Amino acid sequence: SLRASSHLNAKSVKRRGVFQKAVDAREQRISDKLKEDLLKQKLEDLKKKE
Amino acid sequence: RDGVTIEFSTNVKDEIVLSGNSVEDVSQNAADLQQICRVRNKDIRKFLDGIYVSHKGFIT
Amino acid sequence: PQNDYIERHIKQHGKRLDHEERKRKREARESHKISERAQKLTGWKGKQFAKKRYAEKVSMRKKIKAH
Amino acid sequence: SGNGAQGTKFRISLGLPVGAIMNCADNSGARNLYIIAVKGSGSRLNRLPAASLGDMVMATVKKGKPELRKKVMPAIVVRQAKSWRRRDGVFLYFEDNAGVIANPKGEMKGSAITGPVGKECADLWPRVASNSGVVV
Amino acid sequence: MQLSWKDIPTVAPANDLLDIVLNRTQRKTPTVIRPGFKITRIRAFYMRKVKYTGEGFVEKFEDILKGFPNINDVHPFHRDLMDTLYEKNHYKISLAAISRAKSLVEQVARDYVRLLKFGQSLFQCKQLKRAALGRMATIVKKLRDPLAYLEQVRQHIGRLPSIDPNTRTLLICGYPNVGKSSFLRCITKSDVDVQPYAFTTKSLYVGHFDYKYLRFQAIDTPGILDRPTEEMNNIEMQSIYAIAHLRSCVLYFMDLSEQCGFTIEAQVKLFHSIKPLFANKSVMVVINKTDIIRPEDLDEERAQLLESVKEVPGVEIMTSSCQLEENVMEVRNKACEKLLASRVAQPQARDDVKRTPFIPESVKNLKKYDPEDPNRRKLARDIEAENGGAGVFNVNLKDKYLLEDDEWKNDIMPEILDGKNVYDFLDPEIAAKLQALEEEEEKLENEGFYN
Amino acid sequence: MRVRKRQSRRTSTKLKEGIKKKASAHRKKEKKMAKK
Amino acid sequence: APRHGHLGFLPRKRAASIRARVKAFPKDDRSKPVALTSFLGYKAGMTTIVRDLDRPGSKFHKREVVEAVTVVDTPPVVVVGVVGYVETPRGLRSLTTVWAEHLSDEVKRRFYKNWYKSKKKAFTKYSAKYAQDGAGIERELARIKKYASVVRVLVHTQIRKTPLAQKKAHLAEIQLNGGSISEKVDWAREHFEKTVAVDSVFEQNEMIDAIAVTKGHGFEGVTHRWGTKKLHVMWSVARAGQRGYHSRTSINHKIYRVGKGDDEANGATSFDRTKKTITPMGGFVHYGEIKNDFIMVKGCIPGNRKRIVTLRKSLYTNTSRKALEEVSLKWIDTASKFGKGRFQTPAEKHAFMGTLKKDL
RNA sequence: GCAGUCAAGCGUUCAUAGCGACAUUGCUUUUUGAUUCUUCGAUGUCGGCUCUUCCUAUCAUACCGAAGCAGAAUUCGGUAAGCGUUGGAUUGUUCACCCACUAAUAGGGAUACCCUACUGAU
RNA sequence: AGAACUGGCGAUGCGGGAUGAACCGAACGUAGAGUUAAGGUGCCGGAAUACACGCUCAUCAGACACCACAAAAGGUGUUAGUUCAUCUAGACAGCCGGACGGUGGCCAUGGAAGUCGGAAUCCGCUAAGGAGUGUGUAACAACUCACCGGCCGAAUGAACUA
Repeated sequence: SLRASSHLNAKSVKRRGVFQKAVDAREQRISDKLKEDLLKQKLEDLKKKE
Repeated sequence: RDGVTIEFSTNVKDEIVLSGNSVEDVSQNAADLQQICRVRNKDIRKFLDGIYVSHKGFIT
Repeated sequence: PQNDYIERHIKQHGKRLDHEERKRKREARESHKISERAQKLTGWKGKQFAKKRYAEKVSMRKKIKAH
Repeated sequence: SGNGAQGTKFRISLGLPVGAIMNCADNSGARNLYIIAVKGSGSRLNRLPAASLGDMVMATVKKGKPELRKKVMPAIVVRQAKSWRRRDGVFLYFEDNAGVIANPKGEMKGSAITGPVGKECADLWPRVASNSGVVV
Repeated sequence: MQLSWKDIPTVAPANDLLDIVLNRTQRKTPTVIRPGFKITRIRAFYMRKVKYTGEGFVEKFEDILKGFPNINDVHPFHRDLMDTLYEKNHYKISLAAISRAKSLVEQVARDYVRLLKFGQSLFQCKQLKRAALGRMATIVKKLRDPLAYLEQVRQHIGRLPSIDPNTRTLLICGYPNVGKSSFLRCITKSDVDVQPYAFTTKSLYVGHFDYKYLRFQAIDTPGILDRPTEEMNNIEMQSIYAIAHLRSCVLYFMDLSEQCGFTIEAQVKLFHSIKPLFANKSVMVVINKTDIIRPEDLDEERAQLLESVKEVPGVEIMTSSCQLEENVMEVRNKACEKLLASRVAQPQARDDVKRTPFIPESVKNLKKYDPEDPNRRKLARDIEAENGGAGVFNVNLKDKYLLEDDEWKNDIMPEILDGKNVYDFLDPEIAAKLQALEEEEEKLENEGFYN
Repeated sequence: MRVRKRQSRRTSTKLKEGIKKKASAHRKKEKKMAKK
Repeated sequence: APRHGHLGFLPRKRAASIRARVKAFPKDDRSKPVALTSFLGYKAGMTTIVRDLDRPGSKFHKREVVEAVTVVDTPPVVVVGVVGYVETPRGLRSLTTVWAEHLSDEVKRRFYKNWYKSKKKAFTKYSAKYAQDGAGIERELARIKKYASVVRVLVHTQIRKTPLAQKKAHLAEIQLNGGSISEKVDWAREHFEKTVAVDSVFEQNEMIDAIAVTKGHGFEGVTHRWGTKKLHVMWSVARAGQRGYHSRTSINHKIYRVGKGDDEANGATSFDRTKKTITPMGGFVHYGEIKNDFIMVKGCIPGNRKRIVTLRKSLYTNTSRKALEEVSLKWIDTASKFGKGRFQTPAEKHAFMGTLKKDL
């Protein structure tokens, strides 16, 4: 079944394992790009400011 | 659970010790594990393995 | 295989660590459980159970009638 | 699917309904088959049960040795006559429908084979892979 | 079927049987009928119901009867085992009675369904249905008695040890309080009790062992008392019929010691009583518990008994005990050889030179694998296991072999261009060929050919 | 879950005033049997 | 037997907007920085892909296998405003919007419906409210900093940067999955009139959800609507009606590529080493070119070509291996789908054909 | 079914004027599975599909108890209707009954533009 | 369905029965006031969430006579009882001890000693102790209550009824 308690909690411990850690590092990885995009557009704005 | 302590047994082979102040808490915890180590699909008349209680006494 | 061997395994390994306590407790509970049953069982098992309990009663009635 | 069939089967197109004549690629001299049955069947109303490459059937021999005729025995499909898709990317097909005979366990009835067998059945059935002279 | 009977799940009592069948037929078949429905439907209803009840009954009884072995002409050995143990007459008459009851079920079925097409009304037809069901119930409660016997034999039949008389076996027999259980447990993979009382082994206990790449089974006796020499209890008759029927060797396990329920003079006369059952059995006697006694000092009359055992053609004394391994395996080996006693191309080398086999030095130089060593070769399934399981681990197919350099072993083959992918191009001297065409274009560029 | 049907206590007329109308006739039968 | 239909998408009517509207988001995690929870672009066509396979245990482990993908135009996406939302015992409540002091002709052309006759007066009082101090703005902003347990941001696309010509911008709201709502709106306020990549939300080895509106097919009756057989009333008796243009949601979608417009040779694996963008010969089929970022995801999204979709980053912490496998492309087919395409580049066309009458 | 026994109780009061609870005994077509190919006036009009939903007294799929359960699988029973129950062979006929697959191949019930309902649309 | 007396219907409205071919009440000019019938007074609904004694807690409670009823019975749910019994000369619960001989009673058996089993089934001392309810050894063995006494002290048990 999809929604059996045994398969579910057996999947919850694994979700608490490697997968959520991969995602927690992925979100920092992508936060780096998400924040440096502002820096790229801001140095373009500096090229406008000069 | 809260207010219950656990001690792996000294100088008694294959033994575990519980200690606390709340009878209901310690007994519920003792019951949980012996349900979680419960055998299924099989004959307990031949298979033996399982955790049970030696006795239920005070600390003192 | 190997004619009767469960008893051999019993004497060599015991019945369980704790079986006798469960065995006592089952019969400690059965009094409450049987009446709780016969109040339950909507339809035809309140008939079969009732006939069973009646046969039990009349059998023990024959036993006390023995003397 | 049954016993002997090491590994799983991946989905392929389905060409062979029941009543579908095919060749017998064996070395017993048996010549043809007439499918009656499939093992590993789907369940649906009004369907015709399909067989395909890698699958295992029960079927007759309509022409061959008379001692084997008027008797039912299992078989494996070896040539499909319908287009399928191996994931290593290509579409393909053999020309003719053919199926060889074998015991229910998977062991080949005859000792040898004529003509090409698909990669799928070859990978699937080791006794096919041992008695077969050809691959594709 | 021969050598095992397990596909008989149980036989219930008559009351359990009828309760189960009647509950099944109340459940499955419909139960709701009014009077105002039509008479075709009302006849069909009770007809289907009684037919389904007969179906359930006969479907039970076929599993009963076909489950059982039909002992007549299956084996004289197992048939005699059943004769001593399982009350042959009760067995046959009970199964015959229930088969007769099956015929009675079919008869009442066919008679009632012959009637019921003329069903007219409820006070007739409902009572006809009850009448048929209670009649088959009357057969059921007529057939209560044998079923407990049938069940209790079925409990024991599945837990029998299984021995085919036609194969090589080793019929080891010893006295009560002889040490045969301890001896068997030492020699063989066998769980048999070692408390020294007489009737410790209760039936034909089996123990396996190996010799000369052959399987061998060890059949233990419960002990025997032949004091009438005609009649012995159901425990003792089993090994008697085994020694009668099993076409294999027999091993006598003698104990010439005080730790018995009887004297030593009883042992030799018991041997003499059982003498006629050694026809083709190639007997071999061995003395046990011998370290305490050391019978080299044994007295003249008892030694005369030892010689008086030895008139039969096949007989052999040995000495062993139940603390040493070498003598017990020796007697086991030569007993198997006694049982054996009772039981390619050339090249021509077509050549002048020899084709010697190639075995390089490294396969001999390497160490044979130790299952447990603190440090050893790692058996890389076990390397996989400690990082992920055995299904989830991806393995680098690179970085496991030799090359010019291991730095770029992880390098990606381009393997592809716009067209005509490179592995049809790839060889050495490609720069030499490039120069071989560089000179050609150097010719043709200056000749005005590309005008 | 799938909690099962509840059977009525509605008017639903057979029972009630016409059947033990007949059961008043059953009291008549009681009188008829009481003579014996 | 089964029923010749589902029952979940039962009121089979057309949706109200071609923008399939986000209904669900994964809740929050107030330990991280802010990560945008969605993005949106315009579907353009399909291609075929082969891919070497690190799938431990599977039959196709360490093999090449052909599969099939789609492609979507994913330009940078500019933020224009925010809204707050507060929990009630009714649900949620829009309590303030705030906009970003200068708005494109595109979104001004969205909110108007007959453009050229309009005077285009869309925010002329709002930009006047953006005074020397922005007093009312900060008033209606710090309110949201106080209230508004969860907050969204408005986006609009840059659709002029696509081969498509509609001139109009597709608004949306997007939820955040960071904490510190003050930090959320401060981040967004800094992002006012600033734009965002798609490799700054997504990356490879990822799963997404694809929510869109399907292709329409008009008023097709039972036999092709439900796949039902051919020779009072209940609502599940397989009666004819509108097909297509329903909203849907497709999940467990394995991305393979996060493309880039500036990156030449977007079609380049490590293997090809050919300077070709993924825009194949002939242009796309009813779509143009791909000179922007893009996504290459397997399966097939609901939609038709030159249709919008919305993206969500899989809404929970997946558990399957396939959600975590490591992708490696080997080859992009780059042939024209305007026919049985054979050739990747027109230079290859020249090379295999040779020179021709019109060539000289 | 019929006829007893056993007989909690009932009867202006009651064994014996008389009924009667539950078990038991009487064969009812054969004590050693040898079989017996027994379909013996089926007297009615439905039969067979397209195809929807509901009931459970569940045939598998869930979780459980006990059973000589050493295991595998099976024998019963309990909560369980969430999801599923086939392709052929044979008669105007539903009566009758096989082959093989699959996890199983459970039982039941419920002209037509006109207004309504249903599917869709402003 | 076979008979006979009487009544209601049919020709006959009206209040109540939630609504009605058969029930309760009551037979009519048009109108006003008053008072009642049968049925009812949480709200729909005019009329009290009146007072008083009890009972009952239903995993479909029950809510009206004849206008959807079943018994027999089962029930360690609750109440009121009847009749038998024991009891500060110590009631019952609970703890401890005692719980002996010929005896391992008779054949039965290969082994069967209080209990695989059939027959019998007693007597001494006894406060009490059976040729011995269950536990169980191949046998024995060991343990318990039923049978008694101690330590605590007030009521309590059995059967039957509704």
